Amino acid sequence: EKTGLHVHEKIKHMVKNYGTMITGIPAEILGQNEAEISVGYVKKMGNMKENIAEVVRKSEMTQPTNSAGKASNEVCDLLLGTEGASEFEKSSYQVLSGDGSNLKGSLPNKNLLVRVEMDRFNAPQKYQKIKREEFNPETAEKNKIYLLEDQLVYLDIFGKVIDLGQTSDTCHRLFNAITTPFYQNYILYDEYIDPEESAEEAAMFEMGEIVKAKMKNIDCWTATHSFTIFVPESDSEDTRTLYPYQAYWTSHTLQQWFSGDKDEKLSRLGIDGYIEKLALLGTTTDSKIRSSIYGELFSPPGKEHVFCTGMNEKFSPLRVKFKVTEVNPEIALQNLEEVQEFIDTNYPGENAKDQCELYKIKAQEAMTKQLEMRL
Amino acid sequence: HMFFKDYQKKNVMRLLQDSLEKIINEWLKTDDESHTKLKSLQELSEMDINATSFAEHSPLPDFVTRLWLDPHKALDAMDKNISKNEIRKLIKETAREIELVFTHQK
Repeated sequence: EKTGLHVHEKIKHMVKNYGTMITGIPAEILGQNEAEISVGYVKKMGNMKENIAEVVRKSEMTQPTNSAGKASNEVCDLLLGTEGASEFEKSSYQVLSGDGSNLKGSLPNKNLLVRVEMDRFNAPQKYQKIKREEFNPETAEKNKIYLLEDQLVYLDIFGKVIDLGQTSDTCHRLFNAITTPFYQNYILYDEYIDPEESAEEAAMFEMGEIVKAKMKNIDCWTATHSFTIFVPESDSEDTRTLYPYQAYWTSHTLQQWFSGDKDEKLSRLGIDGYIEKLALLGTTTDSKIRSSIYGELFSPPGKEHVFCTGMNEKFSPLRVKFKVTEVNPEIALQNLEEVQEFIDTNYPGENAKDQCELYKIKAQEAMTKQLEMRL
Repeated sequence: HMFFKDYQKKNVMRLLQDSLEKIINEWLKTDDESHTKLKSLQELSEMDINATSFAEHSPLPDFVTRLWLDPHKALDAMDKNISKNEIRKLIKETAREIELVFTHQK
């Protein structure tokens, strides 16, 4: 089959079967590199053979990366070729609209690849009330609110002092109201605050409201997750589908994504249902909703309901940036076949499991050799 | 062919870059009052690709100088289609990225 859908089926099957070997990195340089970053772990007395062997046994070197950006780069290279991927990666992102319509309109019925950068809003969470004569932006804690005698300012992550537009009377009322010594250097957003408690708690709440309102027009966005979405054209009567592809930093690999079938499970939502969830991630003002959607779309398979709870509840606003480019199935299928031929030539076996084991054996022998040499 | 060659090469060089970042990031945690390490990293980031003299008695991590001097001796399984000069440019680019991040520029 020469369709985009067959491209999807093939890349999924190959990553499922071969994991890290889809990078085309030969086993020997993988093992030598692993030795070079593992020499310090080798116990330095005893007999060398089994110390080296022990570090080689606990090496994770054939386990695939869990970098989201690296997985996205791998998908882009395979489906577009290296030059096309580089051009796509340098191209501009667009911010997903509230209803996701600009992405929808960017998905004509051709074979398309979407790349997504998720951003979180890295707003200040702390303030200090301080006399102006003691406020030094060169040494004060950055990404923080500062309340002076008659001024309210934001020291941003770059160390720039940004005025928050409040009047002298507003700021002085705030400064004078916040007298408790423990609240001179404190958190901005207190779940349990209440202004009917006292003028002080009134002022702390009001300052939080002012800062939150002003922050909406300040660029605190910072990138936080990366993934891709393959949207083959519909070449049969079946409804068109999309397939998200990801790794998640420190959490799971692309191979685990496919082997848990999460690409397919999410494809069941349909193009519109998936985009609706993605857009709601950027519009919702409820942290339980934000958390639940984030887990549904982005957790390792099976962790959807525990990914974003407790410490990991998604309290900050998120936004979705996207870019789209056309996939040529002739190119992608040729690229994937070349990876397959490399694997079959250099790591032969009767099935993929045996080929993976041969790759691991060759890497471990290379690592043993390199470690013995350096020691 | 043509795709696989370039794709493999770029992924191997990314692997080496990851190793460079791990080793240099750890090494930078223990600089001195004169910023000896940082300064040597900054010098490396703009280094003449034909230079070797600096590596004779350098504060740089041993893996970095070994990879710079003779990458195909440091890792003798490295494909010969990865040139010494490609490795040296990779080392320079990595040093530049790390240096700007470390000095809170980026």
